[PDB]
Amino acid sequence: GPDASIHGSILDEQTGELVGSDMENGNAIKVREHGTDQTWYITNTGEYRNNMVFAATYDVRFENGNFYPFEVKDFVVKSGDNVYDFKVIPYIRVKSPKVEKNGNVITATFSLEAGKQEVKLKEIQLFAFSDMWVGNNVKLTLNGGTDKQVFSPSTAINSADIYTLSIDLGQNADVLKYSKNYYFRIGALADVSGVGTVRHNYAPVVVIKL
Ligand SMILES: [Cl-]
Ligand SMILES: [Cl-]
Repeated sequence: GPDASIHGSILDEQTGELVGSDMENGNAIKVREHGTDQTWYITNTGEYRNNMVFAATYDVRFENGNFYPFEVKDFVVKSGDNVYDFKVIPYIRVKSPKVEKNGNVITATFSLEAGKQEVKLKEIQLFAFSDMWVGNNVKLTLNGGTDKQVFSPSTAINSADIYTLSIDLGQNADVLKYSKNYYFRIGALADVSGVGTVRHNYAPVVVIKL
């Protein structure tokens, strides 16, 4: 049986902050044992944990995520516990994120920073859910259209620009119920080439009691 365990974090190479995604249909650790390819899944915060791994040498691969792809060759998993943080370049960084309730409206304000100059902006969205696993993969269907904006053609990222997204609670009382706790998460979807399928970048989850 398995003789090892491994845990660690997906970290921004520049800021050292956790890089969040969606556990399902988001970032993933693809590994190949030396000598059939398995996947190690990552919680939404960017922290990962696996208590069922075999002590061996691997090739690690990152693809179709929300950060620039790369490989880690000759990755040794020792017998027992192992710790390893991966340093990445997200396509987009959400800056100064703020999510607050004013009256009967949830308002998100933020700025964006490109991971590389070539990165453009395709979408922005204020995701909402009844639990902390909120994201593009775990979300409520909302009315009004102000919770999401699509840029076609994809637009330039300028750090000085202030973006605003809104959710009207009265127009969404069916899924955002009065007196209950909800988790809101700012997401930004980049437009990038050679990197396969681009996934959303996120700001940390904000819990609000309605
Ligand atoms: Cl650059
Ligand atoms: Cl609740």
